[PDB]
Amino acid sequence: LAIVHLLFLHETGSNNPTGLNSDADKIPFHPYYTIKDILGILIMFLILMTLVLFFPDMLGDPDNYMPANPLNTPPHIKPEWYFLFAYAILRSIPNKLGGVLALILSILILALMPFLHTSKQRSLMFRPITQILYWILVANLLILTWIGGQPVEHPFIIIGQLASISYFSIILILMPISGIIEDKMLKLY
Amino acid sequence: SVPETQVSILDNGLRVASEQSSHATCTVGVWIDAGSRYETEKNNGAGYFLEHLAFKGTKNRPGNALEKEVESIGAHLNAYSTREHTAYLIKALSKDLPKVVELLADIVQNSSLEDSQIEKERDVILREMQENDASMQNVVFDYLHATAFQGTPLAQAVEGPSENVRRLSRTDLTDYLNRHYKAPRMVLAAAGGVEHQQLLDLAQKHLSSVSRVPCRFTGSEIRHRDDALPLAHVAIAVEGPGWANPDNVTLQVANAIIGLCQSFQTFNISYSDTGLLGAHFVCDAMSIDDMVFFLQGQWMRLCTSATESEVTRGKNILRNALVSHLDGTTPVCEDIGRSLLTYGRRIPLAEWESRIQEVDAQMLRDICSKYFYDQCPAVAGYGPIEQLPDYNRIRSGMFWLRF
Ligand SMILES: CCCCCCCCCCCCCCCCCC(=O)OC[C@H](COP(=O)(O)OCCN)OC(=O)CCCCCCCCCCCCCCCCC
Ligand code: HEM
Repeated sequence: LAIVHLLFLHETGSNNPTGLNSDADKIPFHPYYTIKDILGILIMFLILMTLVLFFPDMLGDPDNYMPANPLNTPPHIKPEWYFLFAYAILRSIPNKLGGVLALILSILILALMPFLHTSKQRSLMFRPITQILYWILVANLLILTWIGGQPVEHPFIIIGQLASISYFSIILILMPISGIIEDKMLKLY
Repeated sequence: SVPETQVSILDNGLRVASEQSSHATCTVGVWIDAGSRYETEKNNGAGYFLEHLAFKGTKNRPGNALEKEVESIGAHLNAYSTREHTAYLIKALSKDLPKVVELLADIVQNSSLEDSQIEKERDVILREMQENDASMQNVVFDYLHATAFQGTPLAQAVEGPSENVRRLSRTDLTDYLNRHYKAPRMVLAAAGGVEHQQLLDLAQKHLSSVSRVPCRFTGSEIRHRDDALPLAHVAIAVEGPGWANPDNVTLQVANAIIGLCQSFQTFNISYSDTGLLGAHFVCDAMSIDDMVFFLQGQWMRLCTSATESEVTRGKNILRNALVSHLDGTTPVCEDIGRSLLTYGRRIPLAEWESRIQEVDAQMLRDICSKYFYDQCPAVAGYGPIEQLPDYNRIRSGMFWLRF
């Protein structure tokens, strides 16, 4: 699927942070973005080996070092941290089914994302209001990651419920309206 | 059996050189060590504009009456300017040898620059430059000189920028004339049916009045992209050795080995202890990169895998060449003037043949590895040059991972 991912991209070429047509300024990849990928590989290996050789259990759970007891239940059940945002959403919706669906949508909302683009500019380099909304989205994604960790009790629950409401409202509603407003400010709309 | 070139010297320092031959017509010229390299960016078109003004009349021969004289004997009058040398030459009959020399004397001294003419020649020069851009290979070689000799007087063109052309005055010209036209930097060269003693007496009679008084290559790239042009011209060069370095001969043999793009020409341009050694090709956009790859491979083959048969072929091509040239009177005089200006002496063809026959394959690949292998080139492109590779790919093509 990653090979198919690379194919569906070379047909169009990569994007640039300005979001403009970069056909006038393109360079080879071997000497310019290869040594850059090698440097990024080296930095990622530095972070991976300082995660392995120095703090090998800062991201895992201690209770996984006990054998599986079907009779004994743990006092607090978590998935690993990268599932937390989803975990929060699931816990937030009162209905079980609702939670499952919202959870799925949490990931799927992204797929839905290319149909929500209502701006005449591709990138957010020249779009400050949608930049603010994007960083608020990153902020409450971090909040949902924290909440998942917190146990079920006040006021963690309410935050979870709001944070999920704010997440879906920023992705679904606030960004296209903001893009319309930004197009109106540049005398385009 | 080729007759020797005999050189004499006047008090002025004007070396009068001549090489007699049976042909009854002669090419008498004056070679001056003055070009765009001696200009200081405030008079960047002084030599070119003086080269335009030099045939428009003198003090003794005012205006077109002067050229009426060179029509009267049926002689031909030519002049050219490079970055280092300026030449004023006349092709005439043998029996018209005195007056021609006298004519040349006026052209170098006693010349008259008319203010009226200055405006007319400014419009000529300006317009030509305004249309000179048309000649691509000239644009590409000027771009190659500029990007290879950035910050030096060797980057600036012979014609100069339109700016200076418009902003030039008689006095400035007078200066360039009075500064770079010294007698010790001048050679009176004659080829063909001339006697050396008669030419020496004529140089003593006229022309005896002429007054007696860090080059760097930067591996770089200039890319002039204009996609509306049908063809692309690309020149790639490295630093040359200079005039006085004998391995030039060996490098010439290397060029004779090279001799995919519609047009592929190799050059060894030499200036005073510097130069540009490389290749210029003119091609369709969709071929450019492949050409470059091809070309670089040949250079590395000459650095690594030169055989005796191609060296023998290059030696034969060089011999024939130098001897094919140096045939007509002009070509010869021209060689006498450049030889006295650059080497200080006329190198005979027997010495050239000795320096050619001492070249073998081992010293050719040694000298080619000295000048081509792992060197930073200067690249100048003009036209649809998007597929022309950038500097890392060309620089990586300047060596092989297998040696
Ligand atoms: C904004 C008012 C005007 C500010 C003017 C500042 C001075 C500008 C002129 C001097 C230059 C200063 C530096 C300029 C940097 C670039 C320009 C800039 O930063 O502009 C201000 C910025 C963007 O402004 P713009 O998009 O043009 O319009 C503002 C719309 N409010 O907007 C901002 O900087 C403010 C953004 C505030 C965002 C606050 C978000 C709070 C909510 C976060 C929620 C996170 C999740 C919480 C939990 C959710 C779940 C429960
Ligand atoms: C399995 C893990 C993945 C791999 C190995 C992968 C691989 C790559 C590679 C090699 C590129 C080209 C280099 C680059 O632009 O960073 C790329 C670009 C891209 N990928 Fe992925 N990818 C992965 C996951 C994803 C996911 C989950 C998404 C969807 C959210 C995605 C969407 C994109 C997009 C949109 C680009 C274009 C970048 C741009 O032009 O801005 N990829 N990916």
